[PDB]
Amino acid sequence: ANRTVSPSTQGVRPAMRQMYNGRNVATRPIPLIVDTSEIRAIMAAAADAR
Amino acid sequence: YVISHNSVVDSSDLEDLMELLAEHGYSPQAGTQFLLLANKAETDAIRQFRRGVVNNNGATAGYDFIPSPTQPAMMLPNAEGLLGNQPAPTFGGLAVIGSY
Amino acid sequence: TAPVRQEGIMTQGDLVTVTSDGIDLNALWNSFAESIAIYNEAMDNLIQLLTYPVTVPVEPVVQIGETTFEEATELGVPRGAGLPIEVFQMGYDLRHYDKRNAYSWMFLADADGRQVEAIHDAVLWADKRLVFRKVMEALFDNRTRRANIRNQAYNVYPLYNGDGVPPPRFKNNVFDETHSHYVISHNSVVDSSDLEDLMELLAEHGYSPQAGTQFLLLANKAETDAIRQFRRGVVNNNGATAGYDFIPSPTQPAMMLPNAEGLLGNQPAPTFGGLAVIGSYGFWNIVEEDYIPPGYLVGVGYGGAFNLGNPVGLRQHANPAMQGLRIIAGNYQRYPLVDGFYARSFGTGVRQRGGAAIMQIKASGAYECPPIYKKGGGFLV
Repeated sequence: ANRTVSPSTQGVRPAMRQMYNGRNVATRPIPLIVDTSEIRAIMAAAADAR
Repeated sequence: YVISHNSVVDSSDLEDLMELLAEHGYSPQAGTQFLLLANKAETDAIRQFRRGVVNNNGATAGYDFIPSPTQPAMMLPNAEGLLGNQPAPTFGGLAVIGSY
Repeated sequence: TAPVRQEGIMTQGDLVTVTSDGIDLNALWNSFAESIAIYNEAMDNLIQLLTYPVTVPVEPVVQIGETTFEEATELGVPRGAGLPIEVFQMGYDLRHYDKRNAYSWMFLADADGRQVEAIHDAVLWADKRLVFRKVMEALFDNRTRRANIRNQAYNVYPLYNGDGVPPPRFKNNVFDETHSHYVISHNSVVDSSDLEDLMELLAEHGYSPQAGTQFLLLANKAETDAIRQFRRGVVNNNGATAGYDFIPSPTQPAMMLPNAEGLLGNQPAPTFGGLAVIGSYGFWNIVEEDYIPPGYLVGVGYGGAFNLGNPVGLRQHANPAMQGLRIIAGNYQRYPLVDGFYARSFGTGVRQRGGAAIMQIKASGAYECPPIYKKGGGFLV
C-alpha cells in the first residue's frame, strides 16, 4: 500500500467554521460598534437625567 | 428647529436630524426607537436612497432605503443584502413605508 | 468645567433647608448615587484584576555559583568543589491618608441629618477614588520607591525600569541593569508592531503563550479603534504589516470583512475576569477601558508555568483596628465646634517585575508616567 506520510496525515482536522459574510440574504444588520466606556456614559447619563 | 440648507432633501439630512437626538445620548447605541414623520414630497425622494449612490446636492447615502412588508417588491441589486433592517409594517398605529 | 470643593468648617449659611417654595432639597441628596455606582463597579473590576492583598511583606531573589567535572586519569585525582551564594530583597510601601469634617453648634442646631449623610457619602466616594488612583499609580509611575519596615530600608519597585537587580537569565536571554518594561512606540500612532514588541517584553523572561500564560491588553478606545482594523499580512500604520488578524469576541456586531470567509480556531471569550473583551490579536485578549489614558498600552500576563499573579500587591497596616477606612473622634468635641476624622493607610509594590509592561505611543523621548497617575499629581483620578 501507499506508505506516504506528512504533518497533514499525522495532523488534526482544522476545526474550521463559516463566519458571517452578508451575501445571499435580503438585508445586513448595521455594524453598530459600542465599547463599554460608551455604555457607561449612556447608563450614567440616563440615571442622572431620570 | 433647523433647516437643510438645500431646497431638496438629502440622505445627509436624515443623518443631521439623527445627530440632534444622538448628541444628547438618545441614540441607536442607547436602544432608542426612532420615527420620522414626513410629507409625500420628501418620502418620494427618500424611497430612492441606495447605499453608495449619490442623491440630491451631492449627498451619498450610507444606508439603503429598506421598504416595509406592505410596500411593492424590489429585485435585490447585489449578492450583498441591503444595508439596514426591514421595519415592522406599523409604528404605534401609524403605517410605515420603510426604514433608512 | 471642574467640580467644586468646599472645604471650610460647616457654618449656618452652609445649611440646606426646605425652600420657601416648599421643595425638600434634603430629599434630593443621592440624586447621582446610581451614576457613581456605575463608575464604582468600573473601578472594582480593575482593582480585583490588577491587585492582590499582601500577606508576606518581603520578597527574596537568590543567586548561586556552580561546579564542573573533568576527565579522569588512572593515577591522579580531581579538583575540589564549593558554592558562593548571594541574596537580594524588595517589599511594598505603606502610606497614611485622612480627611476632616467640622461643624459649628449653629449648623448642628438646625441641620437635617440627610445633609451630613450626603457629605459622608461624598467622603466614601473620595476614598475609592484615592485607593484606585494609588493602584494605577503603582503600575504607571515607573520610579523606584523606598520604605522602612522594622527599622530597615527596603526597595519598593514598579515593573522593570533599568533599576534594581536585573532580571534572571532565561534560556540564553541575558539582561543589563538598564533593562526596562516602560517603553515607547517610536511613532505617533499605534502599529501592529507595537502589540508584537510589547508581547516580547513578557515572553523574554518565560511567561509565554507556550508556557500557558494567558494575556490581557488594556487600552483606551482611541487605541482599540485602530487595533480593530488589523488584518493579517496587510499594512496598517507607519508601514507595519500585521502578523495576525484582529478576531472579534461573541459580543461584537457582525462585520462584512474582505478575504474572511472562515475562522481557523476559536473567538476570544467575551469576558476576562469581570472586564468585557472586544477581541484578540495574537495571544492578547483586548479590553477597551477609558481609565487607561489615550496613547498608553498596558499588557499583563496571568497564570502559566511561572504562575503569574495580579501585578500590584496591596499592603495594609499590621493592626486589624487600623485596616480599612476608619472614623476617628475629633479634637473639638463640645462647643462652639465639633470635628471628626476619616483615615485609611495602605501602600503598594510589584512582586513579579516582568509580568507586565507599558508602552506610550509617541515619536521620541523617554516614557512619561501619565499625569492622571503620576505620584505628585493628587489624591483623586
